[PDB]
Amino acid sequence: MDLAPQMLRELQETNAALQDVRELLRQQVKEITFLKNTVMECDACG
Amino acid sequence: MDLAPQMLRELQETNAALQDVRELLRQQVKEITFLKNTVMECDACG
Amino acid sequence: MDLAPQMLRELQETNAALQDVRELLRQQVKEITFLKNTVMECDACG
Amino acid sequence: MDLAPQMLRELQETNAALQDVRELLRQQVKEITFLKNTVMECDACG
Amino acid sequence: MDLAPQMLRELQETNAALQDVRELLRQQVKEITFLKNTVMECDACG
Ligand SMILES: [Cl-]
Repeated sequence: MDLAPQMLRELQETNAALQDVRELLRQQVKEITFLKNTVMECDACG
Repeated sequence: MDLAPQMLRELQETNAALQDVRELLRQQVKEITFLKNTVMECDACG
Repeated sequence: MDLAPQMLRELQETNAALQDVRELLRQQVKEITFLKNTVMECDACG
Repeated sequence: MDLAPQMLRELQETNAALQDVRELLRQQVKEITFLKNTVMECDACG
Repeated sequence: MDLAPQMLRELQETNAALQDVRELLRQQVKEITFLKNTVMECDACG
């Protein structure tokens, strides 16, 4: 009653924030996999 | 009257995102664990 | 249909998902700390 | 019902926390990228 | 009369959980940054 539109707005914000977190992690996972491969192929390692 | 339908939609969307986040983190820890093991076996380190 | 109960269900699913996220992060921190300590003892390093 | 005010307060805290998380992840992606770029120009690797 | 008390409970638990995740992420950034420098001063890199 009356603040319901306020609650919905906060829900949309959380949703947007999660979208970001998600693109951030997909970017992170790709960099981490890059690191992995590279150390995996490091001469000095044997 | 109420915005239940809209709030539920946002909620469903949040959950879908979270499910992808949990899957991304699961994969990330795996890669990190693979990286860890590699380094431990890295000849130049000891 | 009255949507209250469905909303409550999504929230509980959010919580479950977040409890998984916390445990993943928790394990993740432990692996990266281990990796760090490992690199600190990498003889080819400094 | 009479719990709405407090529900909004919890929803707002969630968003504030989420923004912190987003901010920390963005910096994080930055540090991992620097790490990556360092492995690349690391004479003893590839 | 409603499901609010139960809804409030879930919301409160989401927040408690996010608190841990941001705390965990804060600790992780710190480890990573340290790893970053350590690698930055690794003799074997050139
Ligand atoms: Cl992370």
